[PDB]
Amino acid sequence: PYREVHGFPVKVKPGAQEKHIPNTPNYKQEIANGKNKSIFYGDNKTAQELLDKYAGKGDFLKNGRERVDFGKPIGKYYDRNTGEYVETTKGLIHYGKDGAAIVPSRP
Amino acid sequence: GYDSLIETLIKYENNDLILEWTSGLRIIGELDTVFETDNGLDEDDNNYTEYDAAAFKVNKILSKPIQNEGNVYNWLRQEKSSLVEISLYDDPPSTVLLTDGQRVWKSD
Repeated sequence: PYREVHGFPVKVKPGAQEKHIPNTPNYKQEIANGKNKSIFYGDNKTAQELLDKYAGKGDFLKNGRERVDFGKPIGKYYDRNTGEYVETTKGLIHYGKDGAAIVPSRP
Repeated sequence: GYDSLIETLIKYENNDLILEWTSGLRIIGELDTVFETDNGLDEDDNNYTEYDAAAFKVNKILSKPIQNEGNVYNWLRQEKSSLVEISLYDDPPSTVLLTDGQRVWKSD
């Protein structure tokens, strides 16, 4: 049973979430393309558990985009001013028809 | 690095900031976070665009635009949230000011 938030399913979109998970195909292709994605800790099951608890419980900034303070580290944000990573408790849930992804954001 | 607007918001992350628009919208608020995002289109779409955006917490609307054509004000005026997305990609502001009036970013 997947609940919905403003018409969007509370379910991980695997390919979108994997862009932030090291050693996945999609992450490795982002890095090969010259991107430095912020890193999401854990795997797609970690992401689904966070979505179950927090989707709809943050603050929307646009339709389909919700900021959540998760209250514990969820990953590391890529600081473009330094090229290094900073541990973060904040994420932006990006919702779509095919599911959602948690993008770790600047602390 | 960041584009000039996101760079400015991060530089003054500890400030109350005044954002102005050519439309006449003026708000005051604070930076909440910054995140990597895109414009929702398919990666094959020739209009697909990736960008950095700010989540900006609006503490007060200082001036309402006389028309309702900007996406930022159309979000704020529903009151479903006082957080709004700020970026150069979509409905950019024209100026960022400190509360002493100093202009720290202006659009090109």
